[PDB]
Amino acid sequence: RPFEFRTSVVVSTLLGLVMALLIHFVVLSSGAFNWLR
Amino acid sequence: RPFEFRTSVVVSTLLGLVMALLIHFVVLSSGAFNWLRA
Amino acid sequence: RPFEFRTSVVVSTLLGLVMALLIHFVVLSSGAFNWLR
Amino acid sequence: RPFEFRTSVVVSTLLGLVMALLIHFVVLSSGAFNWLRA
Amino acid sequence: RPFEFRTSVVVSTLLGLVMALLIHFVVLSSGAFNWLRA
Amino acid sequence: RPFEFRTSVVVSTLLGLVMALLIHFVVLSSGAFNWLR
Amino acid sequence: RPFEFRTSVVVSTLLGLVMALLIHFVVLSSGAFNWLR
Amino acid sequence: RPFEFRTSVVVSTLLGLVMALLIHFVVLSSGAFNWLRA
Amino acid sequence: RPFEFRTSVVVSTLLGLVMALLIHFVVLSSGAFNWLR
Amino acid sequence: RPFEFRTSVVVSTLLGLVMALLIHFVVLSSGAFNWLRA
Amino acid sequence: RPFEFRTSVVVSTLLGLVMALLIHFVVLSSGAFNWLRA
Amino acid sequence: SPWPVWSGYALCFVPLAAVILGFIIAARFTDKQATSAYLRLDPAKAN
Amino acid sequence: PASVGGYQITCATCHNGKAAGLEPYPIEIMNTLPNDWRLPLELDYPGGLVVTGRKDVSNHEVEQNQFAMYHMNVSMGQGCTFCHNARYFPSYEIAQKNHSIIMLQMT
Amino acid sequence: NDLVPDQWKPLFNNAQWLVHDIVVKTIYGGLIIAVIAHVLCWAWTPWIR
Amino acid sequence: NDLVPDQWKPLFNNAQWLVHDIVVKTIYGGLIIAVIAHVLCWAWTPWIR
Amino acid sequence: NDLVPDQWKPLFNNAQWLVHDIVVKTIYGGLIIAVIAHVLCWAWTPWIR
Amino acid sequence: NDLVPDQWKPLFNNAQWLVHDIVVKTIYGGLIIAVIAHVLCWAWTPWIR
Amino acid sequence: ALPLPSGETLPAASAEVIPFSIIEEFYKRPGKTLAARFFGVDPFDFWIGRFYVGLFGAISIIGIILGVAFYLYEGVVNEGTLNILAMRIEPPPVSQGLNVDPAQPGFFWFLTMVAATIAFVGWLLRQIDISLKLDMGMEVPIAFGAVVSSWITLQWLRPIAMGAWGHGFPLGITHHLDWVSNIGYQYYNFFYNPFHAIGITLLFASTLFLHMHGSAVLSEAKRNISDQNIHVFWRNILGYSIGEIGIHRVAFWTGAASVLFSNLCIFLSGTFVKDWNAFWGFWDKMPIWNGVGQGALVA
Amino acid sequence: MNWIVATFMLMFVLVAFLPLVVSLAYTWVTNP
Amino acid sequence: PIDLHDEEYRDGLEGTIAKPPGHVGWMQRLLGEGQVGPIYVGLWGVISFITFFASAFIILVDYGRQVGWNPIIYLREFWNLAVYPPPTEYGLSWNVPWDKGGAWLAATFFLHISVLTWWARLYTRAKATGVGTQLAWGFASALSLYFVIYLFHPLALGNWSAAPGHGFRAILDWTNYVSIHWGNFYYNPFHMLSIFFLLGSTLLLAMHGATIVATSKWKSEMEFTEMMAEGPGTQRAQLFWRWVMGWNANSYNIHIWAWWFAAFTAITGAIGLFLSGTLVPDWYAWGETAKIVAPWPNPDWAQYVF
Ligand code: BCL
Ligand code: BCL
Ligand code: BCL
Ligand code: BCL
Ligand code: BCL
Ligand code: BCL
Ligand code: BCL
Ligand code: BCL
Ligand code: BCL
Ligand code: HEM
Ligand SMILES: [Fe+3]
Repeated sequence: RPFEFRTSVVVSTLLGLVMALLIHFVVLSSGAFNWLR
Repeated sequence: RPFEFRTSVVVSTLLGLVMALLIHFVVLSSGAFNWLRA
Repeated sequence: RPFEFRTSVVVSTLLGLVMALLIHFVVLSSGAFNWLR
Repeated sequence: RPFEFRTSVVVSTLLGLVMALLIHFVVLSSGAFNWLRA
Repeated sequence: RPFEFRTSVVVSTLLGLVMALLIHFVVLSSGAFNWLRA
Repeated sequence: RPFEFRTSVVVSTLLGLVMALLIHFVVLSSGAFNWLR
Repeated sequence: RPFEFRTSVVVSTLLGLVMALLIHFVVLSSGAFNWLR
Repeated sequence: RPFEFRTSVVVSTLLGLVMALLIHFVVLSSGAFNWLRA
Repeated sequence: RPFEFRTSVVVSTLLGLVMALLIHFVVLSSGAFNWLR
Repeated sequence: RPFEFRTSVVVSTLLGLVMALLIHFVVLSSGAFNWLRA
Repeated sequence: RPFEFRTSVVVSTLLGLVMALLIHFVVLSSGAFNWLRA
Repeated sequence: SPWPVWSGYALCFVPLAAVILGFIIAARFTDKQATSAYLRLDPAKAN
Repeated sequence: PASVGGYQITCATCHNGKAAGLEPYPIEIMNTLPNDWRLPLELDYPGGLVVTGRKDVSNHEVEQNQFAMYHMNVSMGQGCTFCHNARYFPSYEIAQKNHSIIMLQMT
Repeated sequence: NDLVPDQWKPLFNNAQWLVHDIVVKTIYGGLIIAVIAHVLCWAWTPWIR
Repeated sequence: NDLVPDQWKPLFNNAQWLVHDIVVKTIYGGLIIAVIAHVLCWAWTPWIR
Repeated sequence: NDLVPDQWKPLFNNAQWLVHDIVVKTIYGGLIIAVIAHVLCWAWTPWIR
Repeated sequence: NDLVPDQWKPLFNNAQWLVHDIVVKTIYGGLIIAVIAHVLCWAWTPWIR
Repeated sequence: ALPLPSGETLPAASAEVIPFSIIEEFYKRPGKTLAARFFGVDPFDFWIGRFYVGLFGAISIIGIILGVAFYLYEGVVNEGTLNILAMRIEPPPVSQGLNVDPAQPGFFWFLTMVAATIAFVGWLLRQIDISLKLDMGMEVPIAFGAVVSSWITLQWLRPIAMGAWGHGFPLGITHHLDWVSNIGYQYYNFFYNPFHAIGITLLFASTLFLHMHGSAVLSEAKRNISDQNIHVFWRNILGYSIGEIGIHRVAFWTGAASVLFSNLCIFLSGTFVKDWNAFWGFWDKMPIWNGVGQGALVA
Repeated sequence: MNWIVATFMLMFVLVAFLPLVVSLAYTWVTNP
Repeated sequence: PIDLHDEEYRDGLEGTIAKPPGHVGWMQRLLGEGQVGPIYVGLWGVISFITFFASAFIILVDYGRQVGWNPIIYLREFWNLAVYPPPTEYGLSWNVPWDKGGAWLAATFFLHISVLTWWARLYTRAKATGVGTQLAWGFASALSLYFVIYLFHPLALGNWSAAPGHGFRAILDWTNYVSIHWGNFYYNPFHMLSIFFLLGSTLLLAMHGATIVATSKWKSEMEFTEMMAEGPGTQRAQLFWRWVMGWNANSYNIHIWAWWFAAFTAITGAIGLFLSGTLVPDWYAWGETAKIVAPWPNPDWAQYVF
């Protein structure tokens, strides 16, 4: 098969974690929600 | 066949992700949409 | 044959993508269309 | 024979592309044609 | 025989192209012909 | 023979071209002939 | 023989050409002859 | 023998040429002879 | 077994020591206790 | 045996000596005790 | 035995010498005793 | 405003974490390949 | 300010023991600069030599600024940090940069 | 390559055909969502003017 | 090269013919779309004047 | 070199003749378009004066 | 080394004797010319005074 | 199938598939370190895990732990910043001189700098011991000693020669760059320093040589070639092939020389020179051209 | 400036240059 | 299928010159080999030669014109002579006087052609010798940095003055001026990454050279043979680096490490240089807004005064 299961899981997990952290930090820094003072 | 399936898939995925990130950055940096506190 | 199909496909795709990106950026930076403010 | 068809094609194509790019840049940067807001 | 036809053709073509480009550049920079700019 | 025909031809051609270009550049830069404005 | 004809010819020709160029440039730059304006 | 004729000839000729050029340049820069427009 | 006793002991001891040092330093830095002048 | 006796002795001695040095230096520098010229 | 006598001798002597040097240096640097004009 | 800007976030802290993780992963896999079993000359015979 | 002192300007400040033939820009101080460079005394010095992030200037204006700054260095003997902090040149924190502004206006 | 059609037998494999079908359906759904998003954004704030 | 035409047999393979045909249709669709886009952009704001 | 003419047999191969014809046709079309573009540009605004 | 004198045989080859003679003659001529030039320049302008 | 070191699996020399355990056990040979020769015995002549611990390994580890503790204490306490990119660990003021007082600020900078020096020297000596146990040369110690001498020039020799001891660098992330910038602009045109230029040349040459060697070795790893293809390739381009043993010698020499010239220029700029633009005022006054020009072309 | 201490430190730096020179000399002396 | 004798001893164009190899002697004693050997010339390299020397001739003739054609002053001021680009006015125009930036444009064009033809030469000879083409892509990664410096950065800024002036002293001035213009590159994150990769490259080169030279008594420098089966020298090197820092590699991974260090250096430098002017006009202000700038209220400034 073209791709193996481990590669797909690794890429998906890394992308999800990176995007989640980036989005939380961008939203916190934007100062448009009144979150954490 | 001239090209393998893996090469096509990898190139397409990388190009799509990079283009999406670049377009989001360019659109949101212009400040012409009033998104997330102007 | 002088040239293989693969090399021609690769060169054409790269040239087209580079030209598209260059022309879009030149037009946007010219500031003569009222696009994205 | 003196030269292969491959080499002639490659050199001709590259020379044409380079000359087209250079001539376009020189003509448009001269500011003598009023193209994209003068 | 001292030289091959390939070497002569390559050297002549390169010399002609370089000389033409240099002459065009010098004539454009001199600004003595009223061409491509006031 | 100490030298071959190829080397002599190459050296003579290079020397002639270099001298001609240098002489034209010096004459143009001197500004004593009214050539090219 | 300590030296070949080829080496002697090469050294003499290079030295003569360099000396002629240097002398012409010095004479032209000194501005003591009224040559080339 | 300690040295070959070729090395002696080369060293002597180079030393003579450099000394002659240096002395001529120093005398020209000294401005003490009224030579070549003072 | 996936992990040895020695590796677990080493990791746990290092983590505990580093955490104790960090917590003491942070509490001293905060200046909220009136401790050690 | 998970660990050797000499390794345990050496590690314990190093940790104790380092801790004693650090604590004496911190207490001396804090200047909260009036020891060795305040 | 876990440790040899001569190894213990070397370690103890070196540690004692280092500690003595450190204590004299620190006491001198403190400048609290009027020793060597201090 | 106790927080950095988004551009600071990306340009500084994405490359730094990427470099750290990449270095650790590359070192781990290099060590794995190095310590594997493959052809070698016998040290007893080899001098 | 009174911190600099209370020194005044007199004949010897500019003449230095010569009746005439004064030499501003002597050859010994024109070491690294072009031999025909002079101070740009036709500008407004509160903002005359600003280049940082302007985006309407380029390396030529920076070169002119550097010529002026090295002249200011040579006229004293304290180096480029005498009036500046090298981490951020636009900063006004060393207190000899306002003195330099007053000196430039005087010149 | 039993499941591959006759036309695409020299190009595709029995395993790659299924993954290609998955990718094609994913791109179709993505295009539908992109068109809907673009229409909504145009209704919200035009960008050409 | 059984499916390849007689004229172009020395230059093409059987599997390369299909990929070439796909590229040709892609280029033709792109050219039509680009012509339309240029016409609308000219109707919106000329860049030569 | 069955299809190559008699004059150019020592210089050309059967596969290369077809690519040469394609290149020549492309060059002739490009030359025609370039001539047209130059004529329109001159009609718009002369560059020699 | 037939032409090389008896004293100079351990140092010189038969071929280097002639080149050495040429070099010696050239050096003698150069020294004579240098003496003449120095006398002429001194008669023109003394450089010690 | 026989697994190759590169990673190939080539079906079937005197080679054989040997686990790393046999090699690791064979080459131990304890009892040949530098401390054993001096004292007749090494107090720590064993391995803890994969590391070998010797007499100087203990000194290095003590220095490392103490230096890290002091660094964290100056930056978490006494500054109250809580982040590492805004810490600013300063030496004592220039007015204080060459003396150290625990009461005055800047004492923990002294402690950290001394601990770091001890750790660096201990690491160098440990490398010497490990090299001596394996019957190898002493090349890596020479390179690392060049680096350590570069450290000692910046933190010991220059402050002592200038005599005020405030002339050493703060140990702060993003903050030693402030010191570099201010020192470089104090002696304006630090580009015009000759040894700085030589060091930059050597650094760039080192990077280029590393890239060339990596490319050349990687271009022949997994191919059926005769081992002389690389030599023909390197003679056809640039007309010279250094060989197998010359490239590593050149790499080591260039790497050491760059740091040596850099520490030379920093020390010379500290004390014997004040301005690097005035250093070149001797050039145009030499009596071969001081009288040949007019106007702007004079001098 | 105390010129004795500065010259001493300069001598230490030039000493630090020495090991690479010794390595070069060793490589030249061997491989005849 | 490749005959090395043919690839090294052909005649004419598509062949080699300097066919009778030379010998230097001292390079054989110090470096282990001293054959000058023949050099290939194959129409990728004649173009490079001609274009590079055309550019050099233009620059040297402009140097001569700038000093009034005085050879003595030419030797006097050689190292502080330059051919600068056009001034900031008339940003990207080519209708410029020859002494006001006309020669710079022509020389730069010929230099671009020369470097591209050199890359083609490298690629073709790598293909013709049977080895891989890694060197071509490394050179591509350095040409990326070069083209950002000379072509792509002056474009998108609107002037030719954002490029170096073709001189020994002009590159240093360009570096200083670009640093002063856009704040401080000490606070440019991509400058930091490039410095990290550069210093790592130097460190790795020194380590590898010392390691191989130390174990050269067992023929550890024959990389091609060690990749087939390890020998005593490679085993000793692995054991040394395992006992020093706890992990090591083999004689194949270190080359990948070095290649990627150099490539990352070039790429990060190019990206940082491009990003410097177009998006962040001031790097210190950005660093202050990003909380990566240390507070500095009460300096001790006596260090920095004479
Ligand atoms: C600026 C005005 C609007 C806006 C306008 C638009 C518009 C208009 C569109 C989007 C689109 C998208 N927007 Mg937006 N968007 C806004 C604000 C946001 C915000 C935010 C926090 O504010 C977020 C998080 C998003 C997020 C997104 C994404 C959901 C989506 C693009 C996905 C993508 O990368 O496809 C590209 C991704 C890929 C090519 C990779 C796919 C990979 C798959 C998913 C997994 C494969 C795993 C497998 C193992 C891989 C195998 C190969 C490997 C090489 C081994 N938008 C604002 C408010 N947005 C687009 C959309 O709807 O797309 C459907 C779109 O057209
Ligand atoms: C506050 C409003 C903000 C915003 C804030 C956020 C934040 C904050 C986040 C998103 C996330 C996302 N946003 Mg939103 N978002 C906005 C506007 C948009 C817009 C838009 C056009 O306006 C779009 C299209 C999106 C789109 C998206 C998606 C790409 C994504 C959620 C789906 C997903 O991938 O789930 C797939 C996700 C998962 C499957 C996660 C599953 C995790 C499991 C359950 C474990 C959780 C952790 C837990 C502690 C584990 C404990 C046990 C141990 C494992 C043993 N956002 C606005 C501007 N959005 C989230 C995301 O995933 O980003 C990458 C996210 O973090
Ligand atoms: C506007 C008037 C300007 C000017 C602007 C330009 C510009 C701009 C260009 C030229 C070009 C040229 N100019 Mg003009 N030129 C001027 C004045 C002159 C004068 C003169 C007064 O003496 C002369 C002698 C020339 C001479 C020339 C030729 C060298 C050349 C056009 C013919 C040619 O080579 O066709 C041979 C050309 C071809 C065979 C090309 C064919 C290309 C095919 C059609 C594909 C094109 C690309 C396209 C995107 C492909 C799409 C599909 C994908 C492949 C899938 N110009 C004035 C100053 N000129 C053009 C050129 O080619 O320069 C190198 C060019 O770019
Ligand atoms: C405008 C008046 C200017 C001036 C402007 C120029 C310019 C501009 C040029 C010359 C050139 C030349 N000039 Mg004039 N020249 C001036 C005054 C002079 C004086 C003088 C003493 O006054 C002299 C002696 C010369 C002499 C010369 C010759 C050296 C040369 C023309 C002959 C030649 O080499 O043809 C040999 C040339 C050829 C055989 C060219 C053949 C090209 C083929 C046909 C292809 C053309 C391109 C085409 C698009 C290709 C299409 C197909 C694709 C390839 C697929 N000039 C004045 C100052 N001169 C030209 C030159 O250097 O040419 C090398 C040149 O470019
Ligand atoms: C300043 C006042 C005058 C002026 C005064 C003069 C005078 C006076 C003379 C010239 C001469 C020449 N001038 Mg002028 N000239 C002026 C302005 C110009 C302008 C211009 C743009 O304005 C141009 C283009 C020229 C051009 C020229 C040339 C036609 C010619 C020098 C040729 C040369 O290089 O020989 C040197 C060339 C070579 C050594 C190379 C020859 C190569 C051959 C032809 C081709 C084959 C090469 C072969 C294959 C190589 C084989 C070996 C390889 C290694 C493989 N002039 C002005 C108007 N000019 C000279 C002349 O008449 O020459 C006949 C001359 O004496
Ligand atoms: C105008 C008066 C100037 C001056 C201007 C010059 C210039 C200008 C030159 C000399 C040269 C020389 N000068 Mg004078 N010189 C002056 C004062 C002096 C004084 C003095 C004490 O005052 C002295 C001792 C000299 C001495 C000398 C000699 C070293 C030399 C001439 C002899 C020679 O080498 O012949 C041997 C020379 C040859 C054998 C030349 C043979 C050349 C062949 C025939 C080729 C000629 C070119 C031809 C175009 C080739 C065509 C075909 C192609 C090859 C295909 N000069 C004053 C200040 N002098 C010339 C020289 O060569 O210096 C190195 C020189 O160029
Ligand atoms: C004008 C008065 C100046 C001065 C100007 C010069 C200049 C100018 C020069 C000397 C040189 C010399 N000077 Mg005086 N000199 C002065 C005062 C002194 C005083 C003094 C105490 O006052 C002393 C001791 C000297 C001493 C000397 C000698 C070191 C030397 C001449 C001897 C020599 O080497 O001949 C041996 C010389 C030769 C063998 C040269 C032979 C060259 C051959 C003949 C070729 C000549 C060129 C010819 C064209 C070649 C043609 C053929 C082609 C090659 C095929 N000078 C004053 C201050 N002096 C000359 C010298 O050679 O310096 C190194 C020199 O150039
Ligand atoms: C003063 C009140 C401060 C504070 C100050 C501290 C300090 C200071 C420390 C802790 C530590 C801890 N804190 Mg508290 N802490 C506070 C508020 C909290 C809150 C909260 C939500 O409010 C929580 C959840 C915690 C939770 C915790 C735990 C994680 C931990 C203690 C248990 C543990 O792990 O033991 C596990 C540890 C052990 C089992 C160690 C056993 C060691 C043995 C007994 C040997 C000791 C050394 C020995 C004498 C040396 C000589 C040996 C020779 C052989 C003679 N703290 C407030 C803000 N906290 C301590 C800690 O250990 O953190 C890691 C610590 O140092
Ligand atoms: C002045 C009051 C200071 C302070 C000053 C110090 C100092 C100073 C030290 C300690 C040390 C310690 N402090 Mg207290 N300490 C304070 C407040 C506290 C508080 C608190 C809640 O307030 C706590 C919990 C502690 C707790 C502790 C322990 C971790 C430790 C003492 C027990 C120990 O290790 O026994 C186990 C100890 C041993 C088994 C040591 C045995 C040593 C043998 C006998 C050799 C002795 C040396 C002798 C010269 C050897 C000669 C050999 C020749 C061959 C003859 N301190 C205040 C702020 N504390 C000491 C320590 O050990 O730190 C690491 C230490 O040095
Ligand atoms: C030392 C060579 C030196 C440098 C370098 C330098 C730089 C510099 C810059 C980049 C600016 C302008 C930056 C901005 O955006 O404002 C600038 C401006 C001033 N400087 Fe300066 N400077 C150097 C040297 C010196 C010295 C020794 C002094 C004090 C005599 C000095 C002073 C000033 C002043 C005043 C200005 C303001 C210029 C203006 O506002 O027009 N500089 N310097
Ligand atoms: Fe290697």
